[PDB]
Amino acid sequence: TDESPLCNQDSCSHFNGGCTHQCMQGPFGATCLCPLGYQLANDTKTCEDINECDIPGFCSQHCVNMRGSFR
Ligand SMILES: *[C@@H]1O[C@H](CO)[C@@H](O)[C@H](O)[C@H]1NC(C)=O
Ligand SMILES: [Ca+2]
Repeated sequence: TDESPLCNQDSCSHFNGGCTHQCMQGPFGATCLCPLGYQLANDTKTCEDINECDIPGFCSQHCVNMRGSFR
């Protein structure tokens, strides 16, 4: 209750605490926090595009996937 499985990453400054995307820190250290349309990878210091229409029925008909959005 004073710690987490992730601990003592730097604050969101030194190469964003190692994050390659949008980022902040709680008292435990920095993480990425991906914008709308993106997800956190395993590493929690990088973000990946969601394939928003690999999900069946997200688009009623023809779909294309693009970085951070869909058409
Ligand atoms: C990490 O990647 C695997 C696929 O290699 C995925 O199944 C898993 O959900 C990921 N970890 C987390 C915390 O979601
Ligand atoms: Ca996308």
